[PDB]
Amino acid sequence: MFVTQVIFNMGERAYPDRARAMVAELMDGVQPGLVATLMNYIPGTSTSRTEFPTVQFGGASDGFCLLGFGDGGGAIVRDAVPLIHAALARRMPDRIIQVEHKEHSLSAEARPYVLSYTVPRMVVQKKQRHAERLLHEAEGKAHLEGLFLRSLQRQAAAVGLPLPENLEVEFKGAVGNFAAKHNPNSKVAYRGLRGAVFDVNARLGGIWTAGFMLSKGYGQFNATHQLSGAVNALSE
Amino acid sequence: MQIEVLIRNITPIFSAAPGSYYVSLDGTINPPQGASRFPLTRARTMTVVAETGDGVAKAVPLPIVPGNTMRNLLRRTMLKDVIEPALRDKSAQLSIGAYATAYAGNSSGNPDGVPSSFDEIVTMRAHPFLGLFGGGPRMLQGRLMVDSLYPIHQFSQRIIGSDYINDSIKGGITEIVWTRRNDPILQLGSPDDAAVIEGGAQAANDWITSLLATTKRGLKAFNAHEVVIAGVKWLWRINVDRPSESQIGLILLALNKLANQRIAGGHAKDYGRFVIEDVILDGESVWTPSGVSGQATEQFFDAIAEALDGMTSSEFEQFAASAK
RNA sequence: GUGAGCGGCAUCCAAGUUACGCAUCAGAUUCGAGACGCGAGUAUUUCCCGCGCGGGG
Repeated sequence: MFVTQVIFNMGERAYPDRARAMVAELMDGVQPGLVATLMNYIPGTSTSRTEFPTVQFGGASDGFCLLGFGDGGGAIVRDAVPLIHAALARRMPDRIIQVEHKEHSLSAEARPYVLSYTVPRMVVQKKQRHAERLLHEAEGKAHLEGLFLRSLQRQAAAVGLPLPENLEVEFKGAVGNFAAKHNPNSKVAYRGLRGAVFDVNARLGGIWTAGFMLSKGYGQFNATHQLSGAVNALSE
Repeated sequence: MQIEVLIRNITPIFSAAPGSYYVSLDGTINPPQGASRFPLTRARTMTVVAETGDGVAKAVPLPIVPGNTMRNLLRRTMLKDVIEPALRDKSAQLSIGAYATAYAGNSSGNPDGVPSSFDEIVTMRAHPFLGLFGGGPRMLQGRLMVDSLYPIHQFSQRIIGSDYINDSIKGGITEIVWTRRNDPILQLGSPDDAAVIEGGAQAANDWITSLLATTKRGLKAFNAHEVVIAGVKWLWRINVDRPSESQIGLILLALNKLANQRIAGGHAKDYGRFVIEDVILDGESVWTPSGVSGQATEQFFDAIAEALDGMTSSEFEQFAASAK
């Protein structure tokens, strides 16, 4: 029902993957339970869970942000943020780290017409053949709409939010593509989409997640702020 | 002897009504639960009966300044601006009990409970100051009646009368003022600013962690308070029970020097500033652009001057003395 | 056929007259509606994971 978003103001835009790597690195050894809980690890092992992650990372314009889902997510972010703040203060002795703590109510109500919803970061590259299928809407709609529907239903079930039984979505398109890597020296990269616009006949309150593999910082979007239509101020 | 003072305030008047009333956004009094809620400080109001061009009498709230506040304002203005310089010229020192009694009507919370000798009663009542207010350990009835600052309004016609109907205001005269409280944490962006702070950025981050961990109070507070809007005209009514010339002159001097004092509340925000527009003495206007002056008022000023240049602290120390 | 049998405590009457809950008290001091929402990325891989299928950069 409640989503907690915490932003650490480091002063520079850090990509979410390196952010998660470094926050893992800072908490090595001290308070192992916090590390296991924050990294989405099975108790007793360091492996991650295939299930939807309750721990969330995102790329803030001024830094990186922690997102908790549900009471468990809220509780973990609440007892976690002082520790990561202390670690960041320890590592960066000559910079002030600022913490912004804001909560979003999560609500999804139906609506007999559609609204323009978009995201900056979709994980859509599965096969190279499907990548060229985006020229025709009909061929590429099936897997994209299926991905959106499954992502929405699984995140709703994870957060326990009621959703209508009659959601239909049609895709519009994206702005461009981008490449992302595990490490700067890694030779493995994936393709995402920026401005992937799709129309849904329902309202989405608060911040929302779509796609899969979200903990590394993909598929987060504030649907509520997008409805304000502040995307007009994009020019040079 | 009735005194009516036409007061126009050039800054909002803020007399806080006791109690934690809560407001939402867009100024809804006592909002339905669930919406955002913030503590609102309501301005002091008195319910009065008035007919709003309907003919039926009904009780409606009216934002006023309580009469006790105006009485204390008159007392303080008189003391600071008239009596205290007179005592300082003669280098006469008031005892601590005398000072407390003159400034709050009593030197302690325990009244004496016994009456006064007649000579002492008349001596204290004939005094230019103590006669007006009275008080003391043994209770004394002052000569001064101070009424509340009633705003001239369609709700005040049944109270003040139709004499000042030309200055009435139809709509409401209260507004909500919103205030914040910002932490220093937001305005730190560089350690160069924090060169004045102990421990530097490390200590600052430690303090912010303490704030997020165990403080909850904290230095962040969004709140609001209701103020009476500026420019509304007020009527102040003062009555005296058979005064001497010196007491009337003292009251007139206090009215002359009253404009230098605020009415109530909002010292930080310059609230309570006013200008005395018209002073009426027994149905006759004695006010002048300079102030309270004229041939009809010369005798009062002469009498109060003759009382001031020859007064001492003996009366005050006798008045404050307790018989227990 | 009980020392039984028979037998109004009843009439009339004022609790009333005078008296002040009143005198004396500052809701005052402090705080910014101004900050925040991915506009910077440059392409093919493995031990194990939920379990043919679903997955970890």
